[PDB]
Amino acid sequence: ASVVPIRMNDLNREETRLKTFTDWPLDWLDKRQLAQTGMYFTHAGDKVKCFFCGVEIGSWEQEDQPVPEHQRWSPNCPLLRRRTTNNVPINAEALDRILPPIS
Ligand SMILES: [Zn+2]
Repeated sequence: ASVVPIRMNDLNREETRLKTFTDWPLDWLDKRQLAQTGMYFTHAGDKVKCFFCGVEIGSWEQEDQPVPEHQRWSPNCPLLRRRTTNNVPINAEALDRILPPIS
């Protein structure tokens, strides 16, 4: 993935993030786990935007993955970085699993 340089929506909620994803073009890139890893769909092309670090990201290659992309381009992301956020995750255990360790 390349990066795009620099109701009411509670886009801190994963459910709602997930809402944004109903006109989402890329059927092989799993919007669910995109929307769980911080991102909401801007609607423009294939470009998503992270609520927590403001990273933007489009041009998804057919073997890319959501977290590693998210990490590559903005690795100091509060959410990825397992800082305190206001994220409200559908399934807290699901989030934990799919976030970079720190073993
Ligand atoms: Zn982020």
